[PDB]
Amino acid sequence: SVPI
Amino acid sequence: GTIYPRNPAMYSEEARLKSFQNWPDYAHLTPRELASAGLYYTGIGDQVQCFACGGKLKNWEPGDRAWSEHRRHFPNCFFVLGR
Ligand SMILES: [Zn+2]
Repeated sequence: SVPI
Repeated sequence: GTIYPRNPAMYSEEARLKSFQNWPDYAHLTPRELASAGLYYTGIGDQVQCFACGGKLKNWEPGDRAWSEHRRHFPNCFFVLGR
């Protein structure tokens, strides 16, 4: 996943 | 207190679980796993947010686990560090  | 959750209502795991009512069908992680890791659905895409630290995660990939992603990206979260 990636952070916003 | 000396810490404060970004979202007090989502303090409850059951409240977090309910937020996944309209979790999309392509999003492979389960609401169970995500809510247990402190995460609730923001209503946009596959984007979730932590009730504690307020961090947001999206674009989940196969092999991702909720806790390990939460700890990798937000290692100083009190929920991560209280686990
Ligand atoms: Zn967090």
